[PDB]
Amino acid sequence: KPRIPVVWIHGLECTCCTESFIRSAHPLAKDVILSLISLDYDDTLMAAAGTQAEEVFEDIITQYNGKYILAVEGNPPLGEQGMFCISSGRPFIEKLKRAAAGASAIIAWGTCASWGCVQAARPNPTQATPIDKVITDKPIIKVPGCPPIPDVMSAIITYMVTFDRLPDVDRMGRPLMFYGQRIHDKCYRRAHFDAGEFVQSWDDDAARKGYCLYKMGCKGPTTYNACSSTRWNDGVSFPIQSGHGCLGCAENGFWDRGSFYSRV
Amino acid sequence: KPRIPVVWIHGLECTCCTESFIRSAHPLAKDVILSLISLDYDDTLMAAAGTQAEEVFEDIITQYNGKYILAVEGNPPLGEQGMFCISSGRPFIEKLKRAAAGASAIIAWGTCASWGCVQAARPNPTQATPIDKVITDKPIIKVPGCPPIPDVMSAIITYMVTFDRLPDVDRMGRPLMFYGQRIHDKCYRRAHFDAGEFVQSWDDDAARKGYCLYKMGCKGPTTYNACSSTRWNDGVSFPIQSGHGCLGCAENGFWDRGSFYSRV
Amino acid sequence: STQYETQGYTINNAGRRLVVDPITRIEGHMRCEVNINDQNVITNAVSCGTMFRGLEIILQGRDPRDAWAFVERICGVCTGVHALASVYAIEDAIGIKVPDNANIIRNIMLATLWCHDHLVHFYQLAGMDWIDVLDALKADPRKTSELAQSLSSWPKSSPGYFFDVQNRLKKFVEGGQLGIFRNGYWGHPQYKLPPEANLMGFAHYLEALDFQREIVKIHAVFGGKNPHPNWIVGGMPCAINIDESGAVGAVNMERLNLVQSIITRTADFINNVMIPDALAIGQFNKPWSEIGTGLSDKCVLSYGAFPDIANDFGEKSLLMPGGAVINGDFNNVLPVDLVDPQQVQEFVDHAWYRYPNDQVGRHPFDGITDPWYNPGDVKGSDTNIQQLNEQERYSWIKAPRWRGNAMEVGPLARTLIAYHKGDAATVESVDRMMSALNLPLSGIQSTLGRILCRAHEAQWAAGKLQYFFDKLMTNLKNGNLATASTEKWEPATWPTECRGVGFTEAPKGALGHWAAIRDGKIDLYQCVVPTTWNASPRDPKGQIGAYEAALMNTKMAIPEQPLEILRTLHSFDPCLACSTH
Amino acid sequence: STQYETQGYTINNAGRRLVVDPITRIEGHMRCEVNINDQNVITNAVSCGTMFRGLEIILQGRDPRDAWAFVERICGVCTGVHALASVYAIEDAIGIKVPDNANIIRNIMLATLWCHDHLVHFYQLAGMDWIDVLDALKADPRKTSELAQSLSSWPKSSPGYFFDVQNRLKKFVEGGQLGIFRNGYWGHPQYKLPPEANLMGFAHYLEALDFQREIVKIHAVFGGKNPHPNWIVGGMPCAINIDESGAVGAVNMERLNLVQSIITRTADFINNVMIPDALAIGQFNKPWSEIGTGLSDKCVLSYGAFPDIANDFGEKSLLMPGGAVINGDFNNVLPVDLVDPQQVQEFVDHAWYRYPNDQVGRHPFDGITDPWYNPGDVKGSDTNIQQLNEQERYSWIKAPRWRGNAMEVGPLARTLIAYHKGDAATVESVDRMMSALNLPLSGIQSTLGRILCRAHEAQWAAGKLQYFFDKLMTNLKNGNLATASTEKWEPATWPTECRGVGFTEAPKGALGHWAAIRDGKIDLYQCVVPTTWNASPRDPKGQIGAYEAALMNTKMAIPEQPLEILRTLHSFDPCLACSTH
Ligand code: SF4
Ligand code: SF4
Ligand code: FCO
Ligand code: FCO
Ligand code: SF3
Ligand code: SF3
Ligand code: F3S
Ligand code: F3S
Ligand SMILES: [Cl-]
Ligand SMILES: [Cl-]
Ligand SMILES: [Cl-]
Ligand SMILES: [Cl-]
Ligand SMILES: [Li+]
Ligand SMILES: [Mg+2]
Ligand SMILES: [Mg+2]
Ligand code: NI
Ligand code: NI
Repeated sequence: KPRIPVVWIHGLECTCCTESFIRSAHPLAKDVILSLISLDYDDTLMAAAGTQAEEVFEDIITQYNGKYILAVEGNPPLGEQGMFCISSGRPFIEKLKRAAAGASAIIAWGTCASWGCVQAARPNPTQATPIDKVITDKPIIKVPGCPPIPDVMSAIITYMVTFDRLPDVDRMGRPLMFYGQRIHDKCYRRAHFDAGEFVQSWDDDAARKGYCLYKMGCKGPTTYNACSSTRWNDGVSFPIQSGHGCLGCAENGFWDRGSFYSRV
Repeated sequence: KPRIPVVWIHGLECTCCTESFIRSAHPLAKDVILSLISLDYDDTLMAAAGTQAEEVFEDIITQYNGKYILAVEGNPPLGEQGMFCISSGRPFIEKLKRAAAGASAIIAWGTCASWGCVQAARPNPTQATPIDKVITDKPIIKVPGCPPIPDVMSAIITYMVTFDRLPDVDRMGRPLMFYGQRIHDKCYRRAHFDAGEFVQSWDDDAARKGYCLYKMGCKGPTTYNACSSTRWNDGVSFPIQSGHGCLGCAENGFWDRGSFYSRV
Repeated sequence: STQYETQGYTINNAGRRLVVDPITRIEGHMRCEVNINDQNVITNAVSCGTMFRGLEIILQGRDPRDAWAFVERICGVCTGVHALASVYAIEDAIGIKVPDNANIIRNIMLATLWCHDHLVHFYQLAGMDWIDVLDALKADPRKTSELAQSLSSWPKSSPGYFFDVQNRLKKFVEGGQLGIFRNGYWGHPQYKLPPEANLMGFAHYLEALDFQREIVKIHAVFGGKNPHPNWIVGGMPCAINIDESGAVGAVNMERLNLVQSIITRTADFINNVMIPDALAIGQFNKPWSEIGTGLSDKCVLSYGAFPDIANDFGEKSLLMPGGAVINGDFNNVLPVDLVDPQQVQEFVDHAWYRYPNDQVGRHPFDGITDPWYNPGDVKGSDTNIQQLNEQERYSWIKAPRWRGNAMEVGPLARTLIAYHKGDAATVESVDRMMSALNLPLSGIQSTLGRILCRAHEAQWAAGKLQYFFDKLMTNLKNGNLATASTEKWEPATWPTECRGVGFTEAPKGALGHWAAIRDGKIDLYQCVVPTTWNASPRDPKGQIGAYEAALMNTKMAIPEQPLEILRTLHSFDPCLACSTH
Repeated sequence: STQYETQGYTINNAGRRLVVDPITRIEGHMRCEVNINDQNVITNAVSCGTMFRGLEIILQGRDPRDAWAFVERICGVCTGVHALASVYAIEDAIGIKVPDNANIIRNIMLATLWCHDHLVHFYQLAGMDWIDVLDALKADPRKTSELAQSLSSWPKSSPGYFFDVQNRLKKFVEGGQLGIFRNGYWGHPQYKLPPEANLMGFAHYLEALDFQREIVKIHAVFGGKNPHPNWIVGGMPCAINIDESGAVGAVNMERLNLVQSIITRTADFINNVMIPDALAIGQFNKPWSEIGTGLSDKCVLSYGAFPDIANDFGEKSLLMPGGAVINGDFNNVLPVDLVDPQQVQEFVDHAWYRYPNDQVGRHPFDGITDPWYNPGDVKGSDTNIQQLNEQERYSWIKAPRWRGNAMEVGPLARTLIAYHKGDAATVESVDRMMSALNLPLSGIQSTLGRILCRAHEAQWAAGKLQYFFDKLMTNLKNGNLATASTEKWEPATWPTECRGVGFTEAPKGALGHWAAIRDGKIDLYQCVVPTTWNASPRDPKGQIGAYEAALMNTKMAIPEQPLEILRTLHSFDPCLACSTH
């Protein structure tokens, strides 16, 4: 039986969300690509380049008009007439608009596509702009994080294939399943927060006992994600477990909320 | 280069600690057996039986007198002159004392060897007795839990091999590395405990959001172990993560502290 | 010395007495004694459970909701099966019906345990009876690769792989620290595999030791941990949340994806490693299709298991058939009723227990567990058993009978019941398996048959895991998330007095828990466990149990080296902690 | 049209223009244009970075302690290396020395990233230039098994395995949904592997896609997550506790055990899968030892990496050597000083930036990042480019030079520097590799050589992972646990004005971050990244960068199918987000 067409495009980005996706432990990204979806365009992985890649893009968005999922990594820059990000000699934004017009639904992978991420941090030299300020007539599912958790990305994809519908979202368009609760509301160091048991300098005795990272700038109290529950890299760790406070990397504007080491 | 000799004996037990040991993810139990120790006696896994197994036991404790680690799973019963547990026609306690006399140190695996576990629960029909009430002249490391965590078992073995010393222990003989803190002091549901957000009946809306299990009888607040941090089965879960309160299974006398569903 | 006739056997305790104590590569504590005649053939066999803990006594006075957690600790090998039987028994007593997802998840827990228990038993417990590990050092790695590739599509077959495994074994042995291989039976004439098959089997022993840890990740997802996962009366505690806020605190799509990944890998390992190895052991050891028949051509018992209709324990629901055969009449598979006082009864005239009348058998609702260590004259002392006295009390295991008949339980028993009830999948699988070996159907009623049936069951259970997972996902697609019924959670809702039976097919065979509740507490809790049947001592008629029968009439090549005794006992997967509880 | 001479090339833009935009199977955005003569030979090559974000502008005014987290997001492929260069730069500026275990763990993070990046590049990015995936459907599974087993001890080689892989590919393409294989170059005459080697390589593509996720578990232990782990100025935040209360809150023996398990598996995969596949691509594609030389026989550059003596960045400390070769004189490996204003400079006369004088180069402590999109007289228009004008500004990539010379960086560059400095392990490895191919040492200075060196480096880094792990455990055995220096953590402890250089060898080559701190804030932060060097546009002398030079003089079989262009560009592992930052 045919697999759901997916077109994956890349604006200004660092490719972390693509790398996250391929870390998926269950299902393996191999099995997502071979058996669950038809990944029909993706600059990172596809054989074709140049005019052969342009032909794939055109062929898929034409033949599967109205029927493909558009995955977007990164964002369009409005500066220099969009030519801070060029594809096939034209502004990236034109490729984003063409791909968006034929899509059934749009997944905004990562904080870049969702909100702006590092290139939109002050002073935003390129005028990098999240997808939902350019595409205003299509369902957009925001999957924020820098990058989002590998097994969250694959679980969102399996949900859509298995249940044949988009995940239910909060008022910001984030899937309730993984973004409904704050990091701090499922943090294994919360006992120490509640007791006033804090790391005060790196590698102090508190740090060596896994005390709370609030006074070291942890932004877990204002960050919605699944890092303290689902965790990272097949459950191996997450930022706080390995001794660094949450940066707040799933939240809009997290680069410009003051130092990562200044308290929430 | 010779590997440290280990003699593993079994009193009254269910064999859960042996099963837990073979679950080890890192190092694999295979590599512990082939590369890290010489597992020279173990009724569950050894080729020899009967007189051939008695020959191995006698040869190893004689040849390596003073130089082997004795691992003990289960416990001796003092009832019926010890014949609630019979080894080569004689009370198990006799084999325990012979093995203990030649050991450099003893690992008491599990709540059975450490404290008593289920056979010692009221009314203790066999007079099941923990190892440290019988063997009083040897170092005994208690590794409690029903069973202890697989990767905790293998980490204690690798510590002893790598560092050539016993783990440092608390006042009850438990390794500080894995038993120094309570389950409730590293529990990812502690935010809900602090907020008064409790499961009140199974599968209620609170249970479906991962609220705290205190009112369902969780004994995390009085239990020392690594289940809420290291977790179980290669980090996949632990009791509370899958929706059941801690039973208290690492603590002495946990079967007789009231109903598992009565509050701490 | 004496002689008497029972069940077609001549029980004769003349001749040399051999003692095997301890039995190793089992769970828990067992002693076996035999007598052999001048042709080194067993004419008497004595099965002895050498441990007791008293869970039936400890359960008195507990809260019925807690019982599962206590009785789970009957055994860490068949971990979970006693918890399942317990929640079934308490739900049967009170009158609780669980939601469909709880039933499906319980079936997943049980199928997971079947896969894990059968695989570890094949390799780590029984395998070294069939594979001469030290002989693997003589194998040619290229011929090993060729053999493996002829039997399976399994990827891991390169000559360099088999050379690396062989070299690891060589370096292990070279310093004389042979560990679990020390003082083994290596080179015994009953080891019949060629060196290449020994090296293939040894490589797979190591692969299975690694892989088995992954299977129980399913128990960790739904049950928190393995060994000894968690359960509740009323369903399971693993609340589901797929598409709502807080799914991070519940069984969500990521958790289910983990379960699916394990199922696939579990089927792949069993189908391409364990199944071909079982058929290879059969190909090289065909004479063992005629050894250790015991009661398997006389009397076999299954209660049945895996209710596919939630809260329906009837024949149309159970995916694993129940029934009994006696007197070798496989054309009349009889129905089993665990409430009927004339069906399951336990005797103690040859066991270390007190009854008011030791000449009668007690149904478990009339059960008594009053320990009485009384070995009589054992040619030593009460604390030095040199020879058990099988004319009197000789075991901590009670003697279960069905309508007075001594029965075999377990994979071979279940396979014969399903085959003779005309289960299509079973008939086709068994006929194809025995055809592949160029053996008659009767060859399954043997020590080799017990091993082949266990491998067949691991494959069946790996298939059923996917079936159950798909059933769960269908319910979630339809918005049916419920995992617990709590209408009768509170003791004020229970009957003042009630009783119930929980039953299933554990990996070793028919399991039952009989519970009576009074005034909110356990008044009586009696367990009859598969190894209790199989390892049973004698009854007032002198009838012998499954192990004693299977050992009768067996030739031993070398009396002092009990390889043939170990092969047959290990073929039943003895679980002595289960048997005694 | 114009023609000029530079570096032994005739740059001629007469004749047919070919455009490749987008370049795929890279990170980020690249455009390439070439001119080809009547003989289908490239006479002109144009490297264009088609993205910019401006991290150097964004970092102004930030707290130096935060800088690593911003610049880490230069790239998610080489994730971590910019964080490492950043903490090195800030520590160099302020005068911070980290504890030994922090340095060892940073070396582990870098070695982990080398293994991961090199493996994924080999299979997922470059592999399909060499392996004809659709030709794998014609292979014989038994001949594929025989080939794989002739090359490697790797276990996963059974005929059934290769059949199963082949059938998965056959099923994938059967619905006409070819996904990433659609409209590829399959059947191009430059595909030289036989069908069995295609199927072997395709099977390994899938094994590598699965296995790469495990490598980065080492990043998750020490750095919390991958991609984009966490770091600190002063060391690492992953406090260690082996034997004290609360070790469950720190890097403990169980966490170190997980790291060791990953190291062994990573070495085994690289040594037995990637290494033999790289040699097989060499054996079937020997002509590519003479194609794509570019600058690799003229000018190569390494800064060096992996300081083994904590806080010592000198030649006696760095385990991966530094040095520069110019003028093709490999007898004169020159020392590199990243503070010397006459050594590293960047030019922008051919890039989209403003300088006060675009005819001179600026050392990064004098760097300027003032973006100016001015493509001038293109064919087309400024928002619809048909042809860049390479006689004016044509890229978002600045043009770095070393003492005015255009240099190649990356695995081939490092291999040549280490070989010609007499590093014993490098000389042995390279000699054994080129002996196995029957090729002269000059064969490494090529497109094929860049791939062979990358595979050699993955093996080197997997070995170093064990070395560093063992050093860490030696410190812990000695009671040396420290992972952070905090005496200069607070801004009031810093110099009011200071500057520093942080440098390393990222997987793609020489990386530097130049930072100036004033009044507690970043005053200047300039990055020069390895793909900045390799993908560089021209300078005021018209000197071409490594990509443009490696493309010069390349024959194309089919002008409309850029397979040869992709082979040579992919051999450098282009990271365009890195190049532009
Ligand atoms: S470490 Fe961060 S998320 Fe966790 S309890 Fe402390 S402040 Fe909250
Ligand atoms: S679930 Fe148990 S251990 Fe966790 S916070 Fe609640 S009471 Fe404490
Ligand atoms: N299987 C199993 Fe254990 C036994 N006998 C139980 O029940
Ligand atoms: N490696 C890598 Fe990325 C590039 N170029 C960096 O630094
Ligand atoms: Fe995966 S591209 Fe990486 S920067 Fe923060 S989300 Fe963006
Ligand atoms: Fe591992 S034997 Fe299992 S009962 Fe509680 S520890 Fe005991
Ligand atoms: S920094 Fe990001 S990865 Fe999770 S812990 Fe905080 S949201
Ligand atoms: S029941 Fe035991 S396994 Fe851990 S969570 Fe509680 S100590
Ligand atoms: Cl794109
Ligand atoms: Cl943002
Ligand atoms: Cl023992
Ligand atoms: Cl206890
Ligand atoms: Li320094
Ligand atoms: Mg009983
Ligand atoms: Mg720069
Ligand atoms: Ni059991
Ligand atoms: Ni990069």
